[PDB]
Amino acid sequence: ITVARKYLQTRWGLPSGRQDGVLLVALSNEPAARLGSEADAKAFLDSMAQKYASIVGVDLLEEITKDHKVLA
Amino acid sequence: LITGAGKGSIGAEVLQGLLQGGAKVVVTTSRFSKQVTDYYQSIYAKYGAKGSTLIVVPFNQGSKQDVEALIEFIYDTEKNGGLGWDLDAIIPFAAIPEQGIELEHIDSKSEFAHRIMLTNILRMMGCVKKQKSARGIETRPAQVI
Amino acid sequence: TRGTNNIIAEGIEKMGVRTFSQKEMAFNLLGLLTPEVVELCQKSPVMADLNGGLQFVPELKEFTAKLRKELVETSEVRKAVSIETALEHKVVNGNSADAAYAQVEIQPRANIQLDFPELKPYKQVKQIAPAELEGLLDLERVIVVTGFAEVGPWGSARTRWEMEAFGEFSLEGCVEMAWIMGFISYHNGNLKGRPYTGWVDSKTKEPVDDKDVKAKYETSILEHSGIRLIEPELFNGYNPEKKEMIQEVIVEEDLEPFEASKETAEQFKHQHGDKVDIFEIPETGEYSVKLLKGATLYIPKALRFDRLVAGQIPTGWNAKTYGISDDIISQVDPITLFVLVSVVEAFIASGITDPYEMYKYVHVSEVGNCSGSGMGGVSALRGMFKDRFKDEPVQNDILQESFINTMSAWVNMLLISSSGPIKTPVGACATSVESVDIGVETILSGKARICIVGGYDDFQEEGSFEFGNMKATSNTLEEFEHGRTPAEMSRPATTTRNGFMEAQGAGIQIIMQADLALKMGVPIYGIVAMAATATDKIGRSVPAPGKGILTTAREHHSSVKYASPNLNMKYRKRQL
Amino acid sequence: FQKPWFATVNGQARDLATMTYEEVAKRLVELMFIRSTNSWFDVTWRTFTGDFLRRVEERFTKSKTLSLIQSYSLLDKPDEAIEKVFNAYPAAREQFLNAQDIDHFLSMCQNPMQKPVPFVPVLDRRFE
Amino acid sequence: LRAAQQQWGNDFYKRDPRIAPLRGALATYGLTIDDLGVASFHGTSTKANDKNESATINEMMKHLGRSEGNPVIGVFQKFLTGHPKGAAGAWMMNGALQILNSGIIPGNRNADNVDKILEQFEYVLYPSKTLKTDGVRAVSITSFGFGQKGGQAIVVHPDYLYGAITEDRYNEYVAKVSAREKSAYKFFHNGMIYNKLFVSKEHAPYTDELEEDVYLDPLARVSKDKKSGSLTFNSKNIQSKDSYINA
Amino acid sequence: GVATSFSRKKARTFDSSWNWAKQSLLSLYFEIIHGVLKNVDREVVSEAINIMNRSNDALIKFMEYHISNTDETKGENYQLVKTLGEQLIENCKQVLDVDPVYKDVAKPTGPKTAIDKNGNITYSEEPREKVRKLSQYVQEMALGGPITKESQMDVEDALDKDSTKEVASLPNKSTISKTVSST
Repeated sequence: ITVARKYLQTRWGLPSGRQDGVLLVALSNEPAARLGSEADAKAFLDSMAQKYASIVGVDLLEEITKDHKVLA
Repeated sequence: LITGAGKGSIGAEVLQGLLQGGAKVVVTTSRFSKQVTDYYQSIYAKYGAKGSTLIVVPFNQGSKQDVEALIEFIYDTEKNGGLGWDLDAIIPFAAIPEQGIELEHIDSKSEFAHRIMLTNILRMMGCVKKQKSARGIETRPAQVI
Repeated sequence: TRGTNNIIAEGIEKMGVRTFSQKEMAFNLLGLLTPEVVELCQKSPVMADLNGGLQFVPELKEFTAKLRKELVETSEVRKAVSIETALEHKVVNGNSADAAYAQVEIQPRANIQLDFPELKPYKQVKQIAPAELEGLLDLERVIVVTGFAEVGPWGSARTRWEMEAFGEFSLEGCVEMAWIMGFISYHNGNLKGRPYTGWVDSKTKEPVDDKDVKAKYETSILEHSGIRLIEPELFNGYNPEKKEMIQEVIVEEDLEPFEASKETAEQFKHQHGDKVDIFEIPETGEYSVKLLKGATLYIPKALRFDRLVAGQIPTGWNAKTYGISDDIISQVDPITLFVLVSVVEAFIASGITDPYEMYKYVHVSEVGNCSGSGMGGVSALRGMFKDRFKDEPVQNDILQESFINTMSAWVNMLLISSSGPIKTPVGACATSVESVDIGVETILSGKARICIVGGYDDFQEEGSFEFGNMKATSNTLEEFEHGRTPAEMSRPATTTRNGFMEAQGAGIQIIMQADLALKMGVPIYGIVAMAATATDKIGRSVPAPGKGILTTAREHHSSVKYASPNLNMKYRKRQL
Repeated sequence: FQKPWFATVNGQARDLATMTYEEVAKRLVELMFIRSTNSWFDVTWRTFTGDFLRRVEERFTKSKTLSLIQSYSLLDKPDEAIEKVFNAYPAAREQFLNAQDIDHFLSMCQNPMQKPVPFVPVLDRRFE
Repeated sequence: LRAAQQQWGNDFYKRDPRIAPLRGALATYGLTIDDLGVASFHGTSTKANDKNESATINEMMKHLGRSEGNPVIGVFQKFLTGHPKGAAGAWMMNGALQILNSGIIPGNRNADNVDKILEQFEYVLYPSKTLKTDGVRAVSITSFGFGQKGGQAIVVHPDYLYGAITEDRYNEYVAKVSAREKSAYKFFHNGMIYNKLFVSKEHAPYTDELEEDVYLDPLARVSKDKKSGSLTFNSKNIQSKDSYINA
Repeated sequence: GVATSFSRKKARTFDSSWNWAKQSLLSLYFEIIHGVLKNVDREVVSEAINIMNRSNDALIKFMEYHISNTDETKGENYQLVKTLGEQLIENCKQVLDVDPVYKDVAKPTGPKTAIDKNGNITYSEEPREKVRKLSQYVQEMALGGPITKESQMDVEDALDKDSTKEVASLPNKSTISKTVSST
């Protein structure tokens, strides 16, 4: 739920209470199976934030170091 | 022992005869199915005389290994999982239809067909000879039609 | 030899040569096995000409070939000349004068029938039973079967009886099977422009004629009903070849931490204590869960099982198509759906179209339900014992549906509305007969005048496995080893019988007072003239069959010199 | 009214799914074949009842054979024609109209290229 | 009168030890032991069951005096449908009714070879093919279950019932049944085509405020409503003088 | 094509003539009653042969019960079953303690081709004009035809006229002096 908000905010620009709406819309549309790809889970969060978009009425490298620090 | 006695054949007419006379017969089938199992139960429940018994086994007269395996299962004591029999007749009518094959067409099929229709028939007679002989059976020839 | 190129047989024979039927050659060959020619063989090899003189006909190849050519030519000229004189007619004499001269073929459609029983002229009726019988019987105490239905591997009572008694379906067979199995769906409206009224392939939505249903579907219909390989789609994925189980292991070195909710992390710490660390991630509010060395883990693994075949309801059966609401479908255990559908189909078989018509003839308190189950609700049982154990989402009243008497409850709550008796039998593999006993008795005591009788059980993963453990069911791996197709693995009284084949479904019948049946004017399919249950003796093997039921033949022969007037109807009738 | 309720059999009110194949064929002839002029008042109405009798054959036959109404001209003696059909398929006198044939019948009533049928076959939305 | 009918017609053998249950069951309709034509075996296809069941059926025939040479013809429908534990007896009870009313005895089509053991049971006949007979008089459904749960049922042909009733009454009956069949053929093809076969009842025949009044009047019965046309209990038929008069 | 097919476990053995015989007979029986087999059909003779081929002290008590319990009165078909039945019961009594025999009674046939008036080639198998018994077939064989040049008895059958009568004949060993070889 941590990663799913940092995606909703990075790629779809959603603050604290606006990503609360996108999670609540995804709760009514919950998959009847676990999503396979992380890209399938990203694509799911996409369409869920646009069903929130027209229900609220709103429209729409450090990562290299991150891989190394993990190692250390 | 009778090979080639599938439905609608000279085989199956000879088989009905044998059963009607009270013979104990092993029939080979190549296409061993429910459909075929059901055929023979029908045939037996019609012509199966007192003292008769029909045994259907799947078989491929083209396999050396099947020829050997079959007539071994025939001679082997019931205890050892066999039939415990000793053949009095062999009717090796098993075959494959070769048509439209002339001299220069003789190939994989015909060479295989020749095996079923000659070489393995020899092998089969040879097999029951060894069995009888290995048992001192000198006064019970099997007739080969 | 002619048998299943004989066209020239008559011709070759026209030369004093004989051709033979197979029965003839077989007779000839068999004649070489006669003692006489057998001993001949033993003296020195015998050679038998069983070739009816063909030897003598010269240039046989070419002669043969000629006959064939002359035939084939005579055929092809004769057919070519006729096809041309026939076109010359359509030219000279118009194709509209010949068009009103062809006849119209009529093609059959399926008229499925309820197949009620036949009532003979009373003259013939009174010839069956003794004339003394008239009015001898209190018809208020003759238990009679008024309707029946089933849901099972072979469809309904109609299609199953057809397969059992005949071995192939009629037109009404396929059309009904295709319908229950979902292959065809009814349509009435416009089909791409023109109007249509009839069957439609439900996948393609194209029209289908009754006379075609067989060619189009039966091949597949047959493949997907009866005793066949277990289709995991029909059982939430139960796959006898890869059977899911978990094993316990102790973690030998600290697992790597994973993120989790606060509520969830606490449920872990509650469980593991010294053997797990959970810590709040101050930024998100959520916790990290780290399983230390010493902790207990469940690691999934798979098991290959022996029972690969069951008698399953035809693939595509759907309580939705019998007309059952989605809400019920959800709420209920599969077995209740079987039961519901048959109670409906059984009332139909009895010509009771609205259950409340009973309440025209009877009081609310005199319609009962004595249907029973061996296990019943095996599916809700799992959700309760296993699906809960995994914290999987499962209903809050799966307990309801697990009970055996709740099937009868939904029947009464959705359909019947009776305040009659409700005695529910558990009789393992005989709950159904015991049910009839219980039914019969309840009517003979005045407690009910109509009641529902029958049995039902479902096939599920844990059921089949435990039977396999009792060594009760047939071993499919072994059946295959013996050359046995699935349709062949249930063979009672056979030399090779090897264990029983498991199945699923339900079957109920409606029973009634003979007197009431006559008055209502429903069909009468038979008389339940006796029904008994009996225990065996002292033992220690529960799954064992016995001879308790032999007691239904118990009569005392210590004195049988002279005839008992009691047996004599003529006598009894006078006394009455 | 000039359009009777079709599924009324000898004064007896009833519905279309509670008539037998005979009752319908006889009701058809009754309302479309004008007795006094020994004539089908409209050729489409003769065509109609033919299509219906043909259907009767289709339903009740067991195997495939050929129609007893090869040409609808045979309907010009309606009574005789009807008896021919139902003699062959006697069962059709005793059974109510198959549920699926009701849809059919009502569909023919909606066929353009046919003089509007002289009755009301159904109480429903298009009753006006 | 009903009790006299009972004493001499229905239950004459109850208190008799020389008349077995099975005997008298058939005997009340003028049927002999030999009349039980078909035995619907449980036929579990297990070695344990099939032998036992044959033996036990054999003995109940032997004890009661089944004519030497008249075996019961056994069906084994588990061969086609399998074994659904609980639903077993019912399926066999159906096939039994269908056998009675058709005269057809289906064949154990999976009987490649009858177990030689079973030859001793000279009162049982194991057919591998269907026999279309000129009549079946009575079938015997027997079934066995875990926990020594044994059970038998005897189903007698319907036409023996009509013997015990007046001709005028029988004729009146045939009338009603005929009308039902027509109206049921109606219903069935409706619900098949339109998936209307099951139609959940959304109300009881009694209003909630009438529920108790119905449970307590034994003569309360349903009548077609005017408005709805469906079957309800009326205030005027509950505890009525008219329903004591007409009863 | 040379792959293996035989395994011992796939063998199926058929034993129970004792049971198929009661069935064989209880079938001929309903079939005559229902008139599928009429007293002309050769099938009743064939099937007689197969029933006799399985005489038990037990098969007898079977036919005995079922035959003696038929109501001759019930119909013309019922008398037939009963008469044939009794005849069959008699024969079985004799063939008890007697070797089973292969005897083909089928009606002998020959080839017949016919081409339509519209070029439709059709093949039938017709009964041979001058051949009716397998007996007559052997005689036909021994005479040969004119085409075999250089070298290198009338026993009227009740055959397709009265099956029950022929059935009564079955148990009786034919004595012949005029050996067919001498024809």
